[PDB]
Amino acid sequence: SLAIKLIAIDMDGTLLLPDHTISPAVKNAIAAARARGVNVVLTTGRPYAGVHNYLKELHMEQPGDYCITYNGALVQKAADGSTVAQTALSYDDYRFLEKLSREVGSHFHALDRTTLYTANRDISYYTVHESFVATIPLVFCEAEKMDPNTQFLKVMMIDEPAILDQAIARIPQEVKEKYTVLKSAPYFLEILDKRVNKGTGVKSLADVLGIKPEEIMAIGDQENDIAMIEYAGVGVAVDNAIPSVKEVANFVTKSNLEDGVAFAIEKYVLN
Ligand SMILES: [Cl-]
Ligand SMILES: [Mg+2]
Repeated sequence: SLAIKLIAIDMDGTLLLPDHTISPAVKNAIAAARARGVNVVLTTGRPYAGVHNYLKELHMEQPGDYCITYNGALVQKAADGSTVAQTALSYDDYRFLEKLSREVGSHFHALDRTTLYTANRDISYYTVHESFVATIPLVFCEAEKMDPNTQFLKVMMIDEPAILDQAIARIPQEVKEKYTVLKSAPYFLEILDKRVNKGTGVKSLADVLGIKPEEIMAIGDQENDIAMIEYAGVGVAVDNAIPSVKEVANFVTKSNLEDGVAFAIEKYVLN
């Protein structure tokens, strides 16, 4: 066996309590693993705007600290947010997916490196949620007035769960082949370029750093975490994970409410 050198950790439902804080147990386990030289990388659907305050809270400011944001469409240096890898959707892909959302009956919003956009005039509660909780500015703009050179890192279909699940059932299987289409919560569907996901993001960084899959632990809760939990040598699901994520995990740890991230770090790293 090999020791763990990198821990990839999802944020919502996994690192963070429901009030969006990091418990003292989880902050102390992450500090103990980084004091030993183990690299810890927050690996999330969120935009960077929703990550950089937590990087500073976790003292992820050293030259060898990274984060993976926008569901793997962006890999960054944590000290200053600079880009290490990017793959964006095109403008034609934005217009196709914006129209698809109106056919299948879901609200929709798009993100670039700094801003959250929607063409919905009745703005979903879950677009206000993303703007407020991920601390990212919100701009209303009609689809046909969007700048065609916007750099579309990810888009999302967001809605009440019953509306979003009805919408998912109406998406043709071809679209699910053409793009990365994965839920991150009952009310969020993440959509990005098919070349990128959290698994590709973790593998990109592991190859930059000379770290084998065997030396990686990944921790998550929802459908958009399955590929990184399968790629890692130690794939971990919190107890509040959906069933399909527990199925592919090596280990099911405690819920986020009971500090499952700290318990996993103690099991595979600190002990
Ligand atoms: Cl996520
Ligand atoms: Mg999550």
